[PDB]
Amino acid sequence: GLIVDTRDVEERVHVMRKTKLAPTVAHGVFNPEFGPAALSNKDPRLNEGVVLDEVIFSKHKGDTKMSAEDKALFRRCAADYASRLHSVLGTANAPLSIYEAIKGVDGLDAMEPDTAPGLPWALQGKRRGALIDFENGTVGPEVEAALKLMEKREYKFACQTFLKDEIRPMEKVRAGKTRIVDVLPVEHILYTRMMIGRFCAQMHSNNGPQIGSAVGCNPDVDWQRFGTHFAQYRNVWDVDYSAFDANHCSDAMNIMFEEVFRTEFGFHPNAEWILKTLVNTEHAYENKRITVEGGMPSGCSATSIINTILNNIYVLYALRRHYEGVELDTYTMISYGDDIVVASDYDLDFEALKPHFKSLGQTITPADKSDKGFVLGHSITDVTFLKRHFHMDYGTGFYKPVMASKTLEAILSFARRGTIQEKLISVAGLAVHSGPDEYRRLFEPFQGLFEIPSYRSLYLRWVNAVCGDAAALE
RNA sequence: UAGGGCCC
RNA sequence: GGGCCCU
Ligand SMILES: [Mg+2]
Ligand SMILES: [Mg+2]
Repeated sequence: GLIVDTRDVEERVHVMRKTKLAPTVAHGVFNPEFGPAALSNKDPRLNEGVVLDEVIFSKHKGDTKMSAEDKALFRRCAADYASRLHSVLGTANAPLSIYEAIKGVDGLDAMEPDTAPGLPWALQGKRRGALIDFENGTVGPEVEAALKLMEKREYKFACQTFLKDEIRPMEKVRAGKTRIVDVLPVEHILYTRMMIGRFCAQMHSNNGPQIGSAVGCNPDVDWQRFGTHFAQYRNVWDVDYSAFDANHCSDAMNIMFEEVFRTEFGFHPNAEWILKTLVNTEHAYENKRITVEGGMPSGCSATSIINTILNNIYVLYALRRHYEGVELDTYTMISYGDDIVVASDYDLDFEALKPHFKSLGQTITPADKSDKGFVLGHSITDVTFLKRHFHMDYGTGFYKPVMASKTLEAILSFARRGTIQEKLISVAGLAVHSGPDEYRRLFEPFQGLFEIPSYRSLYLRWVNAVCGDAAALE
């Protein structure tokens, strides 16, 4: 986005800590080019002359403005995709009750009872459950009143900046490229869910290339679906954006919201409005108050869905900006926020597309930094999506989500106190797909100290999940 | 942490 | 209710 204002007000928003990630036994063994992100402005691992408070915000390099001509075309693209999207999902997009928004519905998990409540509740030591009853699905009086200012379109808010405590490439750690989470007030999340949760539920249940969205998918079983679909195209592209979330422009965002969440689609008129409040935002970080224009806040409700929608619209726009007679079926794609696979039988030229994406403030590069620029003839077994490759299972014939061994090693090398056992079992479900030897190796440093699920048991679990029938009558 | 999915 | 992984 564009930082239009940075100012000091006395009331310190308290965030920075030490990391909670301690190394495991495997760190000594794997020695990964990874480590926890810097959370302190004087972290010794930081390069000489780096300011964390700086780099943290260096993603806001502006809010690209679009011409009337470009705006109109983007609007047609957003209108065209909305049209495909709602034809598939239906138009059952009515608001959710307070209850529904809280407890979830068929396809949408419950709100999280004990995560960050946002501002100003954080500055009063109140916790989310002080404000909302998650057993019963009702709101306390401080939220009810806020709702009321939202039904009235007068509600105002600030985003709370948290540093993300997570593992990173060493290069990026040493650079101060710690990511930030933009925590919104829990009433804003609740109301957005009231406004677009039913839609979101429908998105999750219909995930797939037809709607170009993978939000709600489960890689273990969905890899077979996705694999077979993309297998049948002459060309497949793995496309990388740079700072996708932050570089959404005001115009793109506003127009998308106007085209996709129309009342004629069954949405409450305040769906558009609640969404639009994400365009111009105040961010609280320590003593600082950063006024930003443009960008998606990470960690507002529906953040991944909105990103997925924009991602679909950008591909359509970029191609139409270049070629003629380009329709929704000239290509196919699936997206999860910024992450995307695109495919087409047409010999599209993504190299030529750079400047068209550029018009929305977006910079596309090919996933393989290698040999410079987009090429033709790649297949699905060449690309990555959600940090997984599409490999063929030797024994069922189905595609399986395979994570790179360095990634797995990085992941196994660190954990939070008292969680190794749990984490091990989880990551095991991730590792099974790498095959029995590689599974044995990754887990070797844990032999004797923790319980390691057998390869066989996790393989059999996976088979039953991906096709109950190939368990049964094999 | 918005969320998705999984593990217990 | 706790945890993990991905976006
Ligand atoms: Mg990168
Ligand atoms: Mg990718």
